[PDB]
Amino acid sequence: GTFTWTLSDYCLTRWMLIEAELKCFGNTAVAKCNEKHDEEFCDMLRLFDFNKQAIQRLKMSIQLINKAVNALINDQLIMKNHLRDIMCIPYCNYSKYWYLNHTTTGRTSLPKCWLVSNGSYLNETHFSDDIEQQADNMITEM
Amino acid sequence: GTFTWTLSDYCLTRWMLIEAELKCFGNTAVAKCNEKHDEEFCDMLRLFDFNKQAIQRLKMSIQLINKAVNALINDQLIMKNHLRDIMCIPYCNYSKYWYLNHTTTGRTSLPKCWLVSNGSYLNETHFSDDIEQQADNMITEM
Amino acid sequence: GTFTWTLSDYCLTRWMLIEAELKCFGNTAVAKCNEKHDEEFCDMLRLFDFNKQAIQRLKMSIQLINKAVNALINDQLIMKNHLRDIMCIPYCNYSKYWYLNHTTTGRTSLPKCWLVSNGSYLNETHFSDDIEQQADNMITEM
Amino acid sequence: SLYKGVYELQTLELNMETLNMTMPLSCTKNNSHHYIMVGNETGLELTLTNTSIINHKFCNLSDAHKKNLYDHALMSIISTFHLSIPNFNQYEAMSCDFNGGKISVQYNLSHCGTVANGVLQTFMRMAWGGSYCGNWDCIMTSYQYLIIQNTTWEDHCQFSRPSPIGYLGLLSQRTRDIYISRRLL
Amino acid sequence: SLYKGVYELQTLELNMETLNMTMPLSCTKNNSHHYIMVGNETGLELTLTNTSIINHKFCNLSDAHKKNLYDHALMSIISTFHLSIPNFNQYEAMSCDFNGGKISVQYNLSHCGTVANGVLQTFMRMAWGGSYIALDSGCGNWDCIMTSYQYLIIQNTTWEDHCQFSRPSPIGYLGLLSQRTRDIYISRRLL
Amino acid sequence: SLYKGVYELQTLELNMETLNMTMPLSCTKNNSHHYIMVGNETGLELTLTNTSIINHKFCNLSDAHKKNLYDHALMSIISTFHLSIPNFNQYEAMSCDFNGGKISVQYNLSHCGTVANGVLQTFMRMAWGGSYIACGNWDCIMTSYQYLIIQNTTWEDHCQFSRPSPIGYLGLLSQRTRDIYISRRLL
Ligand SMILES: *[C@@H]1O[C@H](CO)[C@@H](O[C@@H]2O[C@H](CO)[C@@H](O[C@@H]3O[C@H](CO[C@H]4O[C@H](CO)[C@@H](O)[C@H](O)[C@@H]4O)[C@@H](O)[C@H](O[C@H]4O[C@H](CO)[C@@H](O)[C@H](O)[C@@H]4O)[C@@H]3O)[C@H](O)[C@H]2NC(C)=O)[C@H](O)[C@H]1NC(C)=O
Ligand SMILES: *[C@@H]1O[C@H](CO[C@@H]2O[C@@H](C)[C@@H](O)[C@@H](O)[C@@H]2O)[C@@H](O[C@@H]2O[C@H](CO)[C@@H](O[C@@H]3O[C@H](CO[C@H]4O[C@H](CO)[C@@H](O)[C@H](O)[C@@H]4O)[C@@H](O)[C@H](O)[C@@H]3O)[C@H](O)[C@H]2NC(C)=O)[C@H](O)[C@H]1NC(C)=O
Ligand SMILES: *[C@@H]1O[C@H](CO[C@@H]2O[C@@H](C)[C@@H](O)[C@@H](O)[C@@H]2O)[C@@H](O[C@@H]2O[C@H](CO)[C@@H](O)[C@H](O)[C@H]2NC(C)=O)[C@H](O)[C@H]1NC(C)=O
Ligand SMILES: *[C@@H]1O[C@H](CO)[C@@H](O[C@@H]2O[C@H](CO)[C@@H](O)[C@H](O)[C@H]2NC(C)=O)[C@H](O)[C@H]1NC(C)=O
Ligand SMILES: *[C@@H]1O[C@H](CO)[C@@H](O[C@@H]2O[C@H](CO)[C@@H](O)[C@H](O)[C@H]2NC(C)=O)[C@H](O)[C@H]1NC(C)=O
Ligand SMILES: *[C@@H]1O[C@H](CO)[C@@H](O[C@@H]2O[C@H](CO)[C@@H](O)[C@H](O)[C@H]2NC(C)=O)[C@H](O)[C@H]1NC(C)=O
Ligand SMILES: *[C@@H]1O[C@H](CO)[C@@H](O[C@@H]2O[C@H](CO)[C@@H](O)[C@H](O)[C@H]2NC(C)=O)[C@H](O)[C@H]1NC(C)=O
Ligand SMILES: *[C@@H]1O[C@H](CO)[C@@H](O[C@@H]2O[C@H](CO)[C@@H](O)[C@H](O)[C@H]2NC(C)=O)[C@H](O)[C@H]1NC(C)=O
Ligand SMILES: *[C@@H]1O[C@H](CO)[C@@H](O)[C@H](O)[C@H]1NC(C)=O
Ligand SMILES: *[C@@H]1O[C@H](CO)[C@@H](O)[C@H](O)[C@H]1NC(C)=O
Ligand SMILES: *[C@@H]1O[C@H](CO)[C@@H](O)[C@H](O)[C@H]1NC(C)=O
Ligand SMILES: *[C@@H]1O[C@H](CO)[C@@H](O)[C@H](O)[C@H]1NC(C)=O
Ligand SMILES: *[C@@H]1O[C@H](CO)[C@@H](O)[C@H](O)[C@H]1NC(C)=O
Ligand SMILES: *[C@@H]1O[C@H](CO)[C@@H](O)[C@H](O)[C@H]1NC(C)=O
Ligand SMILES: *[C@@H]1O[C@H](CO)[C@@H](O)[C@H](O)[C@H]1NC(C)=O
Ligand SMILES: *[C@@H]1O[C@H](CO)[C@@H](O)[C@H](O)[C@H]1NC(C)=O
Ligand SMILES: *[C@@H]1O[C@H](CO)[C@@H](O)[C@H](O)[C@H]1NC(C)=O
Ligand SMILES: *[C@@H]1O[C@H](CO)[C@@H](O)[C@H](O)[C@H]1NC(C)=O
Ligand SMILES: *[C@@H]1O[C@H](CO)[C@@H](O)[C@H](O)[C@H]1NC(C)=O
Ligand SMILES: *[C@@H]1O[C@H](CO)[C@@H](O)[C@H](O)[C@H]1NC(C)=O
Ligand SMILES: *[C@@H]1O[C@H](CO)[C@@H](O)[C@H](O)[C@H]1NC(C)=O
Ligand SMILES: *[C@@H]1O[C@H](CO)[C@@H](O)[C@H](O)[C@H]1NC(C)=O
Ligand SMILES: *[C@@H]1O[C@H](CO)[C@@H](O)[C@H](O)[C@H]1NC(C)=O
Ligand SMILES: *[C@@H]1O[C@H](CO)[C@@H](O)[C@H](O)[C@H]1NC(C)=O
Ligand SMILES: *[C@@H]1O[C@H](CO)[C@@H](O)[C@H](O)[C@H]1NC(C)=O
Ligand SMILES: *[C@@H]1O[C@H](CO)[C@@H](O)[C@H](O)[C@H]1NC(C)=O
Ligand SMILES: *[C@@H]1O[C@H](CO)[C@@H](O)[C@H](O)[C@H]1NC(C)=O
Ligand SMILES: *[C@@H]1O[C@H](CO)[C@@H](O)[C@H](O)[C@H]1NC(C)=O
Ligand SMILES: *[C@@H]1O[C@H](CO)[C@@H](O)[C@H](O)[C@H]1NC(C)=O
Ligand SMILES: *[C@@H]1O[C@H](CO)[C@@H](O)[C@H](O)[C@H]1NC(C)=O
Ligand SMILES: *[C@@H]1O[C@H](CO)[C@@H](O)[C@H](O)[C@H]1NC(C)=O
Ligand SMILES: *[C@@H]1O[C@H](CO)[C@@H](O)[C@H](O)[C@H]1NC(C)=O
Repeated sequence: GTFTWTLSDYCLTRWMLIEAELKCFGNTAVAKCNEKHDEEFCDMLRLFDFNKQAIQRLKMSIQLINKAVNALINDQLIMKNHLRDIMCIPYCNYSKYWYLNHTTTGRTSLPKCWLVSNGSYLNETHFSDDIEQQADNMITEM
Repeated sequence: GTFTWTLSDYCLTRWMLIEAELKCFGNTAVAKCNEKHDEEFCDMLRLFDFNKQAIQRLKMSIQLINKAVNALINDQLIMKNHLRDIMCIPYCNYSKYWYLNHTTTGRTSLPKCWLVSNGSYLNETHFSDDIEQQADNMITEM
Repeated sequence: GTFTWTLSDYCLTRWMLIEAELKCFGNTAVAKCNEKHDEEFCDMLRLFDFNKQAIQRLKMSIQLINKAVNALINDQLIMKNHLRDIMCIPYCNYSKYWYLNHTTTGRTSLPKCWLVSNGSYLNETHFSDDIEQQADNMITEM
Repeated sequence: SLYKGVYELQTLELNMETLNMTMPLSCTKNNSHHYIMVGNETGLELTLTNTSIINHKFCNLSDAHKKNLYDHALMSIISTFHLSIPNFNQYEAMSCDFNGGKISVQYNLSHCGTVANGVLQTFMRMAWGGSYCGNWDCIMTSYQYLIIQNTTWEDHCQFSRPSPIGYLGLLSQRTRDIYISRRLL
Repeated sequence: SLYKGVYELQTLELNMETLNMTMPLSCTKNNSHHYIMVGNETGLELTLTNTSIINHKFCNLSDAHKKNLYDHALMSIISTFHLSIPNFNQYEAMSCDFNGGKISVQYNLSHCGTVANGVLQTFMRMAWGGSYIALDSGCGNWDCIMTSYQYLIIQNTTWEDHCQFSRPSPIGYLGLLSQRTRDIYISRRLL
Repeated sequence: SLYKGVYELQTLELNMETLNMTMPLSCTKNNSHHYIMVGNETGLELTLTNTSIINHKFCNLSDAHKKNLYDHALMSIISTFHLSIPNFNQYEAMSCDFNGGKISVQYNLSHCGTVANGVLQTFMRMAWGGSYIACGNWDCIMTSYQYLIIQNTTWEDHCQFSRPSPIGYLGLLSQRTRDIYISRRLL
């Protein structure tokens, strides 16, 4: 069973983040979440939207998320991150995320989760090739 | 699980609809069914497809469908629809569908299902915007 | 759910291949596995991937496979092929895989199953349509 | 009838009785009743009512398996129904009364958030059409008992159109939210 | 031969025997056995015989868990078999002996809608490549699976290179995990 | 972070306490003491200790269901945990204590491939952060602590060391019934 939850509004909210900012993302970048599966940021954003809808309009019980989890997040992504974790290969914290912001025109690519190994993140040197590939894709969008 | 089941080369039948006379779609119209993870129409054609093969190839019992559920249709779309049913927004009963055939040729948009509201079908005005987005995407495809 | 295992940098060897040696696929060709969901080659390379990452980097406990079966393959395609075998439609027992090659620069399609019909491998005359589809889709490189 | 340029709104609606052979199809009929048909021969009769057709609290389930006088698809459907309750803790709320293939199972439905909540939740997911908005922790339908029994098929439904989608919904989620009962499963 | 001139076909063939350590492999021999590897050394023996060897209708499964002499991965495979059986109602059929850590299970196969059809369906799904030889089922006859042999004996065994009819293949077992607890009858009110 | 002269990197650290009302949140204060806060309401508190709390082998769990005093969310999570063990084959390891809805469970841990391995293997997955400190091997692992106790406690700031997040618990939902041994001939 593949995830299906089409998000609703994506523009981030100050409460969601740890440092209160009016972070916001273009519709063109966020539209990739509907089709791509392996992404981490899209699944957390689906969970955040689900929490927003539930706390806002619906009147705590665990059965709701327990039945509706797989529409919001592909559990096998969490499985894959656990498999990465048991090996010494870096894994995804789901905590810190990175992206290339185009300051001039304002457009921005889909963020990816910053990897972690041995309790510390990789300071832009182990995975800079991934950032280069993302920048190449961003140039391809031009 | 995914929608691994394929569609036999596809054309709907008189007995399979009411007030319908051999309405049948183009190959490019159904081509996206091997890619889209949120479409109800593709699920329904897959369903009637495996059924057609079940009578016309296989030799009642419920073991076959219970085996085949997650190759055929992703279950979480149904959970999604039920989830939208409880949150009071329009949901989908998988009954009535809408589509746009070009006047001068048979190339046709992929149907998306009519939305229902409190046991009554939603008016055209509420999802006229969705139809406009569909038409915009269709002319972009041209 | 859906597959999420990433394919490590994916060229095979005689250690994991029966007759040929050092069959090595272009990165662009294997990149199709990230998007597509209903083909067997991606499942086989995911299998062989964590095979290498399990014999190395770790130290016959079957629990490791009893957890991540869905993250690492798509069982629904296996069950689809089993239903094909019951129906006696041509199926794929995940043994022999065909593709197109040309040595002017070495591009290659992502392989597809060589289907088996009579219990012996199906001759190319029967499925000439599908290989023709792959051939005239290959030319679309612009 | 042109919406945008040379594109016109046209609609098709699917037959669902054509899907009779393979899987169960669910209807509503009245406000209270809701119905299932396994093909064109037999089906299940999900009723809500004040009257209790069976009184004894026993459920000789293993004996019912032993005698094997039942129809396999029907008790498979009720097994999907019972397993798919979210949190079934009050074990005495059910009453089965299997005898000679009869499937006359009962569920008792008597601040909120009791077993009746989960029973009505699984009910409304089973027969999606016409189960009737903000209440999710406490459904609390006024009816006092739920009953499931086998029924010879006929034209039992004209109100709500048939559809398997509720049963395909409940087919998944068979073993989520269920509480542990035995120490070592 | 060559399609569009430039394109020429080439074929890829997989050696599944390398899959032994990571996950189990099933293969066929002698028309009745259908042996399966769990790892490098040991495995199960999925034999069909007329001759019974568990003459008693007892299992002592809980005592088998308590003693813990058995090997864990083998009984994991047995459980994956059992919970994957569709529509299992009778219990007096299956007779199992776990004494001394040996893994022995004897499904009694002795109108096709019975325990026999379910257990043979699960059987052929596990040993996918090369199980048509076992079944006199026909084409598309998923309703009624039948076999002349009257029993199905699962037995612990050493490996000794038993593949003689079909090659190693994990596909049946790997595809059979998702059917566990997918079609099971209730047995108690508070499960 | 000057990449291509045109782009810049901006990190995105997500607060995770916003998800408190909709699903459980996992924290790890000590190296050992995991915490599972469902909300401001009472939540689970997982500990590794050498000191016992049960000292009796009975787990009157069906009686606890009959009385029906436990909070439903806590019983849901503990059922999720107990079913999520990869390989449970010693009933003697578990030991419960239910009285007036109190949630109190003890797993006895005492060379490899035993109940302790599976129990602790599931234990590290309640939260990824703060657990591994308590790589070469994961299938065969053990820890010197002798008992795993599970209790209910009110919500205090038990998330000092590790960041709150629901990742582990959401991970375990699919795996709840993934690996169980048959214990009866007819399930
Ligand atoms: C998926 O489905 C395909 C197609 O069914 C399977 O592919 C075949 O599997 C069978 C399994 O038996 C293979 O059959 C064996 O092949 C051996 C090698 O072939 C040599 O000999 C033949 C003789 O005609 C030559 O044509 C060929 O070029 C080779 O030189 C044979 O040696 C086997 O028979 C003989 O050898 C054995 C072992 O010594 C003896 O026991 C026998 O008595 C006999 O002398 C046998 O024919 C077959 O080769 C595979 N390929 C084909 C032709 O399709 C896949 O295996 C299957 N995969 C899965 C996972 O299901
Ligand atoms: C494993 O065992 C099964 C079961 O056999 C029964 O149980 C065992 C324990 C013994 O008690 C048997 O006597 C029992 O029958 C065997 O399957 C049997 O296969 C045979 C054929 O191999 C089937 O024979 C039948 O023949 C019927 C017609 O009557 C026969 O006899 C008359 C009189 O001589 C003769 O004229 C006619 O031509 C036949 O030979 C026919 O109506 C029926 O449908 C069937 O074809 C028998 O019914 C099967 N049943 C059973 C229960 O076995 C397996 O063969 C055995 N394995 C092996 C390897 O032998
Ligand atoms: C299978 O178990 C039965 C039942 O024995 C009971 O359960 C056991 C786990 C253990 O606790 C026994 O003490 C219990 O009585 C066994 O049948 C018994 O066999 C013995 C020896 O012949 C006999 O004295 C008893 O009366 C029998 N009891 C019954 C109810 O038949 C049986 O032997 C066990 N099988 C194996 C292979 O161990
Ligand atoms: C990328 O950087 C631009 C430039 O700083 C950001 O634009 C700011 O957006 C915020 C709200 O998110 C406004 O308050 C600021 O005034 C904007 N600044 C300018 C100069 O226009 C943009 O938000 C950044 N995008 C992302 C996704 O982080
Ligand atoms: C499997 O073998 C059978 C028997 O040889 C084939 O059946 C015939 O195939 C021919 C091919 O020219 C057809 O013309 C006949 O109509 C078929 N007869 C029947 C009764 O089906 C069958 O085609 C083979 N399978 C294949 C090629 O996939
Ligand atoms: C289920 O099994 C129970 C086991 O106690 C049966 O209960 C007894 O049934 C007999 C039948 O002759 C009655 O005479 C007894 O009075 C019953 N026992 C008690 C304590 O009342 C029960 O009948 C079986 N059947 C059902 C439908 O529950
Ligand atoms: C079992 O499979 C392995 C591969 O998983 C086979 O290959 C050996 O694998 C080990 C590492 O696991 C290597 O060190 C050896 O060099 C490999 N040998 C060969 C010949 O490839 C192994 O041979 C298989 N075992 C059996 C008994 O067939
Ligand atoms: C639990 O999460 C809720 C939101 O889901 C938080 O409530 C917010 O609290 C902030 C505090 O500054 C207020 O500004 C917001 O208006 C509140 N939102 C709502 C919807 O009530 C709450 O603070 C969280 N509690 C904890 C302990 O983390
Ligand atoms: C991980 O960090 C710890 C901190 O104590 C250090 O001792 C250890 O060597 C590190 N491991 C690796 C592989 O870098
Ligand atoms: C990342 O940051 C650390 C902070 O101590 C610094 O020492 C290091 O040089 C930086 N770059 C790396 C690791 O590439
Ligand atoms: C094509 O449009 C015509 C316009 O008359 C309509 O009758 C028909 O239903 C349409 N067909 C499809 C397949 O959309
Ligand atoms: C909701 O249900 C009510 C029932 O009275 C109906 O009148 C109304 O049209 C429905 N839709 C909306 C959007 O309120
Ligand atoms: C579609 O909704 C309508 C509302 O009137 C209802 O009659 C019908 O049953 C629904 N279709 C289904 C459940 O297939
Ligand atoms: C929908 O709304 C429009 C508003 O103009 C109204 O004319 C129409 O009757 C409504 N109902 C329909 C189209 O069923
Ligand atoms: C295609 O053929 C060339 C011939 O040299 C070979 O090198 C290459 O590996 C082939 N492609 C694949 C995928 O094996
Ligand atoms: C396929 O069929 C053709 C035409 O009969 C035949 O010549 C050829 O040998 C067959 N096999 C292959 C591998 O092409
Ligand atoms: C029942 O199923 C058959 C075979 O698919 C179909 O032709 C027939 O129309 C169906 N009848 C009813 C009453 O649903
Ligand atoms: C339910 O259906 C029954 C059939 O006997 C009918 O008498 C009744 O009016 C319906 N409505 C209810 C109980 O509200
Ligand atoms: C149900 O449909 C089947 C199709 O095979 C037919 O044989 C049977 O007579 C039908 N039953 C009724 C009661 O119409
Ligand atoms: C239910 O099944 C029994 C046993 O086959 C049969 O006698 C009875 O007529 C069926 N219908 C009802 C309403 O009990
Ligand atoms: C249902 O439960 C109530 C108490 O909650 C009891 O009085 C009533 O008799 C029960 N009815 C049954 C089992 O039919
Ligand atoms: C092969 O099958 C025969 C008949 O069942 C049996 O006697 C023989 O022992 C078997 N041999 C092996 C080990 O395959
Ligand atoms: C595997 O099996 C072979 C033969 O039993 C044995 O020599 C070897 O030590 C075992 N271990 C490995 C990994 O090769
Ligand atoms: C399992 O099978 C082998 C061979 O049958 C036998 O040596 C052993 O006793 C059995 N159980 C154990 C303890 O391995
Ligand atoms: C298997 O079942 C048959 C059914 O006739 C019975 O006669 C036989 O004794 C049973 N055998 C065993 C070993 O349980
Ligand atoms: C564990 O937490 C307690 C307080 O709950 C504290 O006293 C102790 O130092 C912590 N760390 C340990 C035992 O390593
Ligand atoms: C937690 O929620 C409760 C219940 O709404 C509320 O009374 C309390 O103020 C909230 N915050 C806490 C305990 O920090
Ligand atoms: C745990 O088991 C060991 C087995 O020797 C025993 O000594 C210890 O007391 C047990 N713990 C409890 C709490 O029963
Ligand atoms: C559990 O139930 C048994 C039943 O015999 C009883 O003796 C024991 O005291 C109970 N234990 C607790 C802790 O209540
Ligand atoms: C995620 O990063 C935060 C940064 O403070 C750290 O505390 C936490 O342990 C990390 N979690 C994992 C699982 O690496
Ligand atoms: C607990 O007891 C074990 C067994 O002697 C010992 O290894 C350990 O250090 C003790 N203390 C703690 C805190 O686990
Ligand atoms: C656990 O819940 C019970 C419910 O009665 C409550 O009395 C008890 O105080 C809770 N435990 C703690 C440590 O707060």
